[PDB]
Amino acid sequence: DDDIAALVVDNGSGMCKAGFAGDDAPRAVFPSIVGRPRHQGVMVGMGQKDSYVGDEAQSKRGILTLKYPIEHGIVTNWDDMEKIWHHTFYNELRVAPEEHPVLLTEAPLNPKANREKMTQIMFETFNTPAMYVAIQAVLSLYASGRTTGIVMDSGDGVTHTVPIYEGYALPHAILRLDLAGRDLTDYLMKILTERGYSFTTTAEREIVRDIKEKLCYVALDFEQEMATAASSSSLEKSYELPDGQVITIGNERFRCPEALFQPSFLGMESCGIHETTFNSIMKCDVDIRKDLYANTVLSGGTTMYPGIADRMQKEITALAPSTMKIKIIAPPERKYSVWIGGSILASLSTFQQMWISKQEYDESGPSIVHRKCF
Amino acid sequence: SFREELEGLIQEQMKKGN
Amino acid sequence: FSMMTPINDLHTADSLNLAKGERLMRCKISSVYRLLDLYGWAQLSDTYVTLRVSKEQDHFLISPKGVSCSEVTASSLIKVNILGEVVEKGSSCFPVDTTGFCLHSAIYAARPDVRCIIHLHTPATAAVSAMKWGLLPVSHNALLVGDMAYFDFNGEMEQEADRINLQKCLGPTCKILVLRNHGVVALGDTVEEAFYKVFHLQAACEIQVSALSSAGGVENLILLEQEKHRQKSRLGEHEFEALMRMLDNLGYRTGYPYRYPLVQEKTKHKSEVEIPATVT
Amino acid sequence: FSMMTPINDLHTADSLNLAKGERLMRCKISSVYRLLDLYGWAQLSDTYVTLRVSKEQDHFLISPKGVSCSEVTASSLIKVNILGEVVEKGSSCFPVDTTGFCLHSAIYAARPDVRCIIHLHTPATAAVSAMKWGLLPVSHNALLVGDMAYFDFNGEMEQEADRINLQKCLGPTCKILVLRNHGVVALGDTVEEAFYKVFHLQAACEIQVSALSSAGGVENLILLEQEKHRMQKSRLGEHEFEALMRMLDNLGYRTGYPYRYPLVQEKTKHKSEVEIPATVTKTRWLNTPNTYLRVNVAPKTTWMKADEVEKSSSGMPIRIENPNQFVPLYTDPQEVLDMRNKIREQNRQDVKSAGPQSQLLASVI
Amino acid sequence: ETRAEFAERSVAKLEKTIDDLEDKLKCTKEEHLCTQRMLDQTLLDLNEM
Amino acid sequence: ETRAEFAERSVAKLEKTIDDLEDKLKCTKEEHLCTQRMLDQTLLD
Amino acid sequence: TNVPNVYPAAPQGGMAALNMSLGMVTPVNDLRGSDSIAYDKGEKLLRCKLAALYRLADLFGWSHLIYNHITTRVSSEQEHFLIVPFGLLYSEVTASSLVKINLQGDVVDRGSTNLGVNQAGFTLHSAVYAARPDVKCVVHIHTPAGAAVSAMKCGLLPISPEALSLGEVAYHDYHGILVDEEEKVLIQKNLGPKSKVLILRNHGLVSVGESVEEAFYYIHNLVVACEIQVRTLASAGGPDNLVLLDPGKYKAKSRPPAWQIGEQEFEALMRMLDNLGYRTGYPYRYPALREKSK
Amino acid sequence: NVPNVYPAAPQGGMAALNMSLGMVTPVNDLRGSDSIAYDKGEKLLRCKL
Ligand SMILES: Nc1ncnc2c1ncn2[C@@H]1O[C@H](COP(=O)(O)OP(=O)(O)O)[C@@H](O)[C@H]1O
Repeated sequence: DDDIAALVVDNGSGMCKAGFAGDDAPRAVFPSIVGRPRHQGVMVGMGQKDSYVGDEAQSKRGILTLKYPIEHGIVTNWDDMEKIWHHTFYNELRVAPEEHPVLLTEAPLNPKANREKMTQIMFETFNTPAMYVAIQAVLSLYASGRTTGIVMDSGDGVTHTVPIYEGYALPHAILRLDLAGRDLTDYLMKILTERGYSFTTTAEREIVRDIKEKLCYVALDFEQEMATAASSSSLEKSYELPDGQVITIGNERFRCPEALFQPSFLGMESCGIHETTFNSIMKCDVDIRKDLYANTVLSGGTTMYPGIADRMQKEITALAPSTMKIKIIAPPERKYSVWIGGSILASLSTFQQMWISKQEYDESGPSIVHRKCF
Repeated sequence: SFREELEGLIQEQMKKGN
Repeated sequence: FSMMTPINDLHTADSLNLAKGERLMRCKISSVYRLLDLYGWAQLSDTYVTLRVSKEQDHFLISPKGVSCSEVTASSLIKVNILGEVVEKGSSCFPVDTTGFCLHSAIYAARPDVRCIIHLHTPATAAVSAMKWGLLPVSHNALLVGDMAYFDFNGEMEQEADRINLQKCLGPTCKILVLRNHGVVALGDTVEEAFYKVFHLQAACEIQVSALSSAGGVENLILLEQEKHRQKSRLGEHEFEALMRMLDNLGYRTGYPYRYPLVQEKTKHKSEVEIPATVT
Repeated sequence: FSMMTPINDLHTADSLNLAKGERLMRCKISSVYRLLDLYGWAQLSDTYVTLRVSKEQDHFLISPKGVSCSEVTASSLIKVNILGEVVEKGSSCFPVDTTGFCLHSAIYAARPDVRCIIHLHTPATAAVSAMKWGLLPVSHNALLVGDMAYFDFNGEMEQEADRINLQKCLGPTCKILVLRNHGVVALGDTVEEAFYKVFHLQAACEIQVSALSSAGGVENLILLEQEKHRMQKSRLGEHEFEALMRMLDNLGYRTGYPYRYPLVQEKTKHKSEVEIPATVTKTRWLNTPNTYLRVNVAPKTTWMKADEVEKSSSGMPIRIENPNQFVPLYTDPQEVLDMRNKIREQNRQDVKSAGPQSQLLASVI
Repeated sequence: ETRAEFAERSVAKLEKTIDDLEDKLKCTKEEHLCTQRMLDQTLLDLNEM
Repeated sequence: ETRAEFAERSVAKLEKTIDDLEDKLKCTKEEHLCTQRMLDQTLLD
Repeated sequence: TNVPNVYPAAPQGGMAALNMSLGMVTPVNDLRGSDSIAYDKGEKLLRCKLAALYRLADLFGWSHLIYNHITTRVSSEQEHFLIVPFGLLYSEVTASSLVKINLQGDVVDRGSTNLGVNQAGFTLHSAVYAARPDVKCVVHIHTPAGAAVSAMKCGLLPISPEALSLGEVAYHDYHGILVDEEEKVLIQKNLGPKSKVLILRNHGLVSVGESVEEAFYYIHNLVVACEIQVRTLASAGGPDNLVLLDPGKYKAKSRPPAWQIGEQEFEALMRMLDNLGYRTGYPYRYPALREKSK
Repeated sequence: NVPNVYPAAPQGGMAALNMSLGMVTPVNDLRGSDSIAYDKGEKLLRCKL
């Protein structure tokens, strides 16, 4: 407590954040990538590792095959996650894992074996004293100052909407949808090939992601905006590539995020995000509908596109009943909020009963996490 | 059969395009 | 997997030419279609419910031909004239037929105090329409209906003289008309009163059919005398709000405005560290 | 919200004493109860349908009291004797009342060939039974039902005199009995035949009630005359019950009914002459165009060209399974630049150093 | 950076004031709705009083 | 410069938006008072 | 999971599936353990039972909008009858939405809803409540078959054993005037000292019971016997074509975890309704339908 | 494979089972590679029947 602070480690699908509990800012945020060399190294004395992890891997993008250990919110390479956790504990923070508790976040709906494997890895090798698993979407509402409301989360893995009612996650009304930032980046490639610019390797995917981050916005009205873009060239902007070339994105700036609202562009038969949130509220009982319409919180990396707030408000107004209290509450720091909620939750004195001791794990195997943490 | 089946199919691309 | 369609399509349309109170009447008659579809009275479009928008401008709202009552929405309604000419067409790519409006047109020419006319073709009401002494008030609901007028129907009223006989047989003050062999017609100043009378007369007809079957004769039944039978809420105001509220709870986007709130909404438990809400 | 339950349920039980034909019979009776509920004819708890498993051992299967017809499973039914004592306790933990079984037991004491007894309490059947005149042959279903018997029912069959009065009134060979003011009873050698008779009588009774109410009297009915009407092989009700079991299995219901004629589903394909036939029947490699052969000294090792006239191998492969094999993995980058500085600044300081000398020169010194 | 800091503080204060004004608007609408419905009820009653 | 100018423009919209919204407030209050007076004159008769 | 938001409707009678879809959302056991300074365990349990009875009455279609009322007794030491508030539909009724009023109609508990109760509609129940201290549950119902049975001269006929199980039926003639206190006196006269089923002519069918299960049993038997009579009296056309069951002979010959005489149907339909997902919280006589697997 | 049979009315088992089977088994299975095998006019009549 006083002597040692619990480690708050947020394992997002695209980025990984780490810091100490009770602190405002995470100490280290880095991409969750692992790269392996693809070319023969002929310089004898310059020093080449077998694999590069994190920011060191992203510095040398040209000579590596970048691989993501987390795929669609599901871990597909567990020793790769051992590497990313080793890099987090030893290099970024320079603290031993055996002397501090750790806090882990997770998707609202994950397989049981995934939780068991995380617990087994965290106790067996790192020998951490105490650990706890929390739902990613719950901690955002704690960071919001709220205990009742609907939380929409969208990262690089998957986009899900949950309702929370005085700290209770309703399991039936949690809805999932496969519209993440990675799919938007792939669609950005697919629409960039029209102008004449071709990107094909995993190195250029980071360039396309940076283009998506820096030059995109959400149209309030799609049909008017297409006519506006066809009429004039005032919407066009120029981006300057790492090799010195200059591209003109032009029309596609409001075509990249539009796959969120109309998933038929990507070939998916599912409904839009607004319909997903509307159906998520529709599945709950009547009594809590009024405080779900009157209380909506946006979170996640994808939700920082400019103009997403007004478009979201209009699209959820179009589906809501008449004279209904509708408001969207989007904090400016909405994709650092999960770490903030984790540090807040670890800061409390009544939270210290949540910790799982080493003796408890040694007695009850890796299956104790589900009984101890509901 | 095949010839007039493609006849019809091209008919619905005309119907479907505009 | 669902029949559920949002009954309010006024915001997505953002077009057309509307009156100052038209967009509420459209939603109200669309809801009337939804209720008559849900009870199983009608499924196939035969120009059942007609509403007058304004006393002076006429421009009566009717359903398009070809759209079943389940699929009718607010923007799909068609504003026609008294003769059958198209005043305004909504977003409904269907051929326009105003033949069924002719049954309501002379009633519009006869009584102005009515705005809503509801025509039925249910088997019980059509059996009562073929029942030669008409509705016998042997039940409480038939007493609640009121007085009736009976009119012979030859199936056509394009003729100039048939209209005179129709408005002769309707009378100065009578809000229920029974066409022989052609079901029933209900007449109301508001859609609420007309819907209430439709429901009560349908229940009375359903009671009467079973009664005439089981008794086998008039003498086996009892009939209470019409002379012996002889804040403020309007005749259909109270029930129709409950129906609209229940459809709102299911999820239909009913545009009907509620006169009084449902729940008290006790003030919830507030924290100061809230981010201030809304997107402004 | 998934109200369906598996009808078979023999998998879950793993208990009690069953005969060889007990499984099929229990599945048949539970499927019959499900079908009676699912047509909407019966909905509440009673003892409608009873079955005989063994002709020489009695042990009739009845439904426990207090279970709706949707909730009936195969294991939950109760096997009793002819008198009515519970010889086998059912899986369902419910109080047992075996009062309504007594009428079925009297009918069982009458006929030896009956195995399935079905009782109906539907409104149309009760309206027909309450009617003074008998069922009229005014429908094709009634003609297909056949002969029938009429017996006045006082509501209790506990007395011996009532049981012995039923036997002669029922007849030696009769399939349909009508209990006045109480409904109809169908008797079948097989379950499917009894179900067929129940369905046909059920349809015929609403036909007769509707026609009799609308027409008025008997004169307008112009009723027909029954006398003027007069694999292996199917037995009356095989095909319909087989189709019902097939569709119920397609709902996801587990029915133990095996099929005398199984169903084959083939898409097939039409050959078209326009269609063309199918007509079917990490590591980097470095090549060396030559091959060297070891030859003894003519000791010092010697290698040989082995040209192509001597039928030598053509291409020698070298495989590299990982990148950067040429460079050692663990290396400090500062060392090379440090040694470059060390070598270079001796030019700056212009040394007088000479090359190494061989030791043969050192020895003579 | 300093200019951005001013703009952030101004954003926070002004959007809180926007919420207060919008709450005042909601109160004014429900005052309209009560007065208008009760006037319409008086018209429907058609009482000389 | 990027988010400095972004916050500049955001301040501009929200400033002139709150001005318009306060004007809407006092106008709708005036309309409510007018309808209240008309309600009184109807209730008098 | 994998379930539509609203259930697809039948060709006829969309009210059944529609109220099913509404009950999927709204639980009838609205109480979850909040503060209740006036509630008792028996009062809360009877509130849940009454809400479930309202939903069951809506589910069979035994309802004519909101013009019928069902009242129960809290069985406190003074008055306190529970009634539905005037205005809410039967599929909207929850446990906390029910309104406790006095015998003369004074609201002692306004409940969770702002809607007041109908003062005129409670006098019919108040006449029965003042008539008998034994009665505790009054159900007023309107089915078309029952209305057709009430509209005929002869009324109910002993043609089914279920009508014989009904027993003596009190008949109340349609005055249609609602003359208040003397109307109450005439109700007391026609109902008599002991009766199970009342038929208020040309308007409705009334069942009275000491418990909810008893009233449900009586009204179910009455409705089913009425619709038995409808077809056969139509087809008969006279006494020369109808067999009448003798009441006395049939009744003489025909006659803790243990069930009551009317708890079986109530518990079976409660099992059905909880399998639907209404989560009524009713105390079952046996918690499981079948034994747990071993 | 949890076909998710719809709930039924007390008098409406036929309708519920029919729509459940309609959800499970489509009535037009000829679409795909099999659509070439049948005639264009005949296939449409088969679908209508
Ligand atoms: N400033 C930004 N502008 C636009 N998009 C952003 C920005 N920052 C992050 N993103 C998007 O968010 C994604 C990262 O989401 P992240 O918050 O890491 O997900 P998780 O919740 O799994 O941690 C990136 O793919 C990127 O496209």
